[PDB]
Amino acid sequence: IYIPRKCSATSRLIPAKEHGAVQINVGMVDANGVYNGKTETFAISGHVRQNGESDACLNRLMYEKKLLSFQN
Amino acid sequence: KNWVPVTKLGRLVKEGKIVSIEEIYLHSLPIKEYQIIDYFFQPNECSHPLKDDVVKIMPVQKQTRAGQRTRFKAFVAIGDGNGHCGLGVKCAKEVATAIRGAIISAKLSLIPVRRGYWGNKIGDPHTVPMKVSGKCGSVRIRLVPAPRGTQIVGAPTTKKMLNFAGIKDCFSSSCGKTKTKGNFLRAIFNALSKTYGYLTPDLWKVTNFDKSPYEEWSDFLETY
Amino acid sequence: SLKLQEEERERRLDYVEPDTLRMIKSLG
Amino acid sequence: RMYGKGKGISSSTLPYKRKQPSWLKQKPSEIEDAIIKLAKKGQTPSQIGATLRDNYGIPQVKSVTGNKILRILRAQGIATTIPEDLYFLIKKAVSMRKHLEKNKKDKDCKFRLILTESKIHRISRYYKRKKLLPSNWKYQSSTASALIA
Amino acid sequence: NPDPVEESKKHKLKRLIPTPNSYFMDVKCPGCLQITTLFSHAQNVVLCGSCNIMLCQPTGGKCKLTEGCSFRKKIE
Amino acid sequence: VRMSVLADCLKTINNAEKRGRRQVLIRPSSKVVIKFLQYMQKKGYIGSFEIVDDHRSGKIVVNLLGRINKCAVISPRYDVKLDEIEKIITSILPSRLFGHLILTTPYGIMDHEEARRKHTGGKVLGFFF
Amino acid sequence: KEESIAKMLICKVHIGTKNLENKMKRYVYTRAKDGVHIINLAKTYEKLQLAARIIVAISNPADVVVVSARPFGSRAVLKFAQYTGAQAIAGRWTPGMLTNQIIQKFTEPRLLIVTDPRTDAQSVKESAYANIPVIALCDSDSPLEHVDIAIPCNNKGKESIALMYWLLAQEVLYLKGVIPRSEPWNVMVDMFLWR
Amino acid sequence: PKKRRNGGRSKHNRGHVNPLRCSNCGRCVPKDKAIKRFNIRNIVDTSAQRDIKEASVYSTFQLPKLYIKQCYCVSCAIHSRFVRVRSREQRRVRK
RNA sequence: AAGUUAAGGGAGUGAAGACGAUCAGAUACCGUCGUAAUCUUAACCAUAAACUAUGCCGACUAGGUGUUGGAUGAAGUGCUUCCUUCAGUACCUUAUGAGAAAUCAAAGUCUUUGGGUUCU
RNA sequence: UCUGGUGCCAGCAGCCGCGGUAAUUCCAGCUCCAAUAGCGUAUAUUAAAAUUGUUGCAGUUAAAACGCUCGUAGUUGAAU
Repeated sequence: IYIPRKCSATSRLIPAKEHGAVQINVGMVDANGVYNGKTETFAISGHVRQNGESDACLNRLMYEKKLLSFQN
Repeated sequence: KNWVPVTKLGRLVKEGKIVSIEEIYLHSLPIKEYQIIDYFFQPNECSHPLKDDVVKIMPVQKQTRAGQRTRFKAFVAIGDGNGHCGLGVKCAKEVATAIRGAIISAKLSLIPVRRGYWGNKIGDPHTVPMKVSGKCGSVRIRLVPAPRGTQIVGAPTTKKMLNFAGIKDCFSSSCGKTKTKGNFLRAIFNALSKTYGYLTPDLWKVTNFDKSPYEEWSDFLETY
Repeated sequence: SLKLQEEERERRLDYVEPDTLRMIKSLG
Repeated sequence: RMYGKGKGISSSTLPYKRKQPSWLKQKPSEIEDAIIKLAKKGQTPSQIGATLRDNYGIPQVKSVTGNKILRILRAQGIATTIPEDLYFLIKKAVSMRKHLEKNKKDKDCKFRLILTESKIHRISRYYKRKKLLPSNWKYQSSTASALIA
Repeated sequence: NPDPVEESKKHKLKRLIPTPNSYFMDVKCPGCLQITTLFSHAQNVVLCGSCNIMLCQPTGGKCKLTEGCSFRKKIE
Repeated sequence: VRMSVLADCLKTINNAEKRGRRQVLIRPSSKVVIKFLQYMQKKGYIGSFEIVDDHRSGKIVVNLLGRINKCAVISPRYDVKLDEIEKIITSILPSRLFGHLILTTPYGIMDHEEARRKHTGGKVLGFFF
Repeated sequence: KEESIAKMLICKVHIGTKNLENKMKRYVYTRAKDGVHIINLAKTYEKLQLAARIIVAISNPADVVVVSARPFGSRAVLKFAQYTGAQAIAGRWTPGMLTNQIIQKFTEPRLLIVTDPRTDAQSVKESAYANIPVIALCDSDSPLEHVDIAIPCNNKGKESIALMYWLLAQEVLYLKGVIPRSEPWNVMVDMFLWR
Repeated sequence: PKKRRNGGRSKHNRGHVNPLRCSNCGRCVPKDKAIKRFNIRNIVDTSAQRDIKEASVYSTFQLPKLYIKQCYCVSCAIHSRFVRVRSREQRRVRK
């Protein structure tokens, strides 16, 4: 028994043999502008990137987490 | 045993830096070598064994200019009886070759099965926690939760595969041409796979993403 | 793969469109 | 669409503002007087509202006065005994029947006449289900030519 | 996101909140100094109050209007 | 002809959720669909929805949490006595540990469980799980 | 800063081809009256920083593979890889080295970089067989299937590709401890350009 | 099993199309299904054009052109090799 | 469409038929001719692979290329194109959609089975 | 795929099939299997049959969308 992770975009859980789901790690930046050890994570299920909306989903999530001021 | 490693996941499993197959299940990594399953279910130093079988061997012909070219397609159902099940198919010129290919393919296709309790958290889970439908070809199958004091009411193939998966008890209902044992087994296996992909209300709280094995053993593979 | 391409490697080593101006003036 | 195909969503949508437009300083009494005079001069209420909007600049008479144009037309007692849509359907059926009498080989006109009379019967059934059309009213196809009054 | 949608003018009629595309205006015909109201998407011909002259040509759309005059939207 | 507005609303919500569009527009709002939506909300299957009121039987925009996996109507609205609630739920719901079968009862719209807890089953409306 | 900003205006990255595509509306600024689209380039710069912060998070730089199937992308990807720790695949992509565990090439990554998804689509397909995130240099008409981070650039341009990889390598180096932000660089861009 | 999506013809939003007659066999074939060849050809081959020019005057006489506009049934066109059988996948490609 | 009835028409084609060929035979394919029919009018008949082999109404779900008929806004030159939009009408791709598959933007939103309705 | 007899005959066989000299299927012996003081056979009926389908079928190509439209009974009907 285990708790499968859920796609950060659609909140739909990712099965064992999806093989399309990905983990995205973003490095944080300190004051002078150099990567520090600690990071931040996401998780995108296979269906959304197969459809091709993965980049927009990442943009939205990363704006929510203040990783960038993109929105759209 | 002494299998030379191929993939980085194989390296991790060989040296045992991985803990349980649930980790690779959680991170959805593809299993490319059955030595991983062997290492996770060696007959000794394990709680439960992995028992193989062979459910169907079917001759299959090609009808060349000269003769027939009959090969044999073999289906096997790997199951630990404790939530881990897998189905393997292999076509080969000779029966034992097909058997071995099917065995390794099933071990590669090993999946976790979500067993769901039906009366109480104190009691161990014994049944699919859901009406789960599997489909392959024309045959469709329903697995329905059933009260604990019940066997697997289903076709012989259904019982044989469910007991491998560790489902102690369930209701089965099939439609379509189930005489085609190939996609009968495949539909059963599809339902078992779908058990863990349903988003039951209890899996609603957000859980943090643990470190994937690759980056958290990356420096271990750095010097290799 | 021999030394006959190495020296070749170092030998290899060694207004604007109207929309874009208003574009850049908008951006900063 | 009742017959044939094609959704044809073209229509007119009223504005969100339900009240009289602020710029309009016109008074409902003369609006009703003009509507009465125009109906007396003789026009169906639909085109009455049309010329009211176009030439008098008073959109949505229901906004200017708190009721509908056919409603005030009836309240004055001068509304016609046959509703607009039924009357126009009857007129069209009469015209195409007159044409068919001369050209009985017009199968298409025969088909369209059948459709028009089906519409007439449905509409008249509704109107006499309401009390605003006498119960014995039937629209036999003979006297419809003079039924236009 | 469909609630605060802002640039749905190019959208067809009956948007999130259906609003008609027509409007009303006053026309100051040059040299005539007369006051009258006029409907965009009109269907009839009109005549001025001071001097009897045509103003707009009824067509399938927003009419043709005359060669000149100053026509202003009379929305408050 | 729309016939049942609730059926269209639930079908649209189900399709939007399967697309994972996180926000869905339901055009023909009604008090019945509003009560159904806020019951779904009280059971936590949707976020905060907002009804936009024109003068034309307005619309609804509902926030989706990607958390409902099937919502549907049952037509015709069969009248269900209190006795066969358990007869119909084992046929409709995927399990009796989760899922809700929505009833319209003399005391309002509610699911099967609280219809049991306060007696008086009524007509069936739909379900979601 | 503003000097780096001016550095990328001069090259021709901003111009993107016809075939506007639907998933790049937010990445395109408009179409020129000639009929050729143009990219905001502010989003390009920002998404460039962001992709670099993706890349730097990989502890083992050798687990990043940048691929190219174009003659003038090969030099850029090779030299970008050799500047950073990533390892590149130029020229033809063998269509099995991400799923086949027997062939001698293999070398599966933890991260993939693609110069143009349309031309390198085969690698993009294989990535979805082994959970490779994939970052692609997409232009006005490039498909976005199995693409997670797309920077809006131009893939046809010699100098566009060369400069894009130049800023990518430069920014990951800044993210590393190699160089401070304020120092003016010394490796010059045209060295990335295809002769 | 529906060999072609269009049914072997180009009829849409239409009930009936008037047939023409095959230029080779004369069989009736619907106009949208018939295979039409508008061939623009000279009366004579180049060698005979040279002789016509040299036996002509005005020193600029241009040889007339033939506009023929044949139409063929499926069998006649296939037999005359105006169309090929083609493969299942190549069948979709028209130009 | 064929066919029937009655008037008219009657060029060409042409079920029937008569010849001439081919063939072992050829009452067929081919060629010559040719009656009915084909055409008009007035009546019947009510059937076709009358076929997108896909009943009708409604909602939802995706990009692109066109094209037909309107409407909106702007710009090359009072004139014309582009933009948006409605309604038709096809096509291409895509499906962690469907299907036994061929294939299908509906034949999808179906064992997670119930929008309404008719026929078989 | 034990042993004799028969050899497209006799016969068996619900269905697929077996029988022309090695018959794992007939006729016998031995052995074995199942049920068991019970076990076969025939007919009917129910489940199997989601192959009558309200739950719950199918109708492009497997059987099956009326040639088409109107239309009464019937069935169903926006929001408030």
